[PDB]
Amino acid sequence: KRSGKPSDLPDYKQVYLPYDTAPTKTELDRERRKFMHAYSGRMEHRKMVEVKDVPQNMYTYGKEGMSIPISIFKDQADPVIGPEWTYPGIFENKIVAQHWYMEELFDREKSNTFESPWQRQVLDNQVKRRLGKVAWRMSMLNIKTIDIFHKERGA
RNA sequence: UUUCUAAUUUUUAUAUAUUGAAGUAAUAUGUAUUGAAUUGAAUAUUAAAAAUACAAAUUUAAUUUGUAAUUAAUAAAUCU
Repeated sequence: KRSGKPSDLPDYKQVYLPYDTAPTKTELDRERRKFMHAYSGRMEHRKMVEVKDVPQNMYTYGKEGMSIPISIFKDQADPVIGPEWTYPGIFENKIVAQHWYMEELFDREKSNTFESPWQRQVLDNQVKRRLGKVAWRMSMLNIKTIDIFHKERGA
């Protein structure tokens, strides 16, 4: 949809650097050279793919002291980013937040070997959805008969 | 088929229902993203992201409303 999209896109205004030792040019494109790829899909169906619009320097990118242009209010500029351990659960989310195939999660539960104590919570919220996709799948059939893939598909 | 008689095979065989479950509630990533004149779970394709359960629909040019909310309903017990 067109509405609900930003028209003016402010640019990353670096507030203060996160380091005293300049990351010399030589290594910049030596580590960014590693980021132009990012995995996708988490199982045997692991798919290392490409990322368009790669930023140029990631020592400075987001780790600290850069601004993000979600400028909303009148007196609130592009907020600065505090260091990592200043945000709650970040290196804990790194374990939890990701595309989780249930194939990859139920072997972790039936072996009770969770990398994280919240993957027990990203599991329920994932099954509690798929049950809802059924309790809605059926509270509709109490109206009519809805038949999957019975209408034409494609062009 | 010698004749009188006796006899164990008979134009008599079992057939699918109880229940138009229709009240019980404002919302909140979210009108996701893309493709789209437009699309908000219900154009088209795309489908394993989430969290504080309800994306294979009806509906509308779009939405909101509004229908709907995974349940008691044991023919089996042969009938001779």
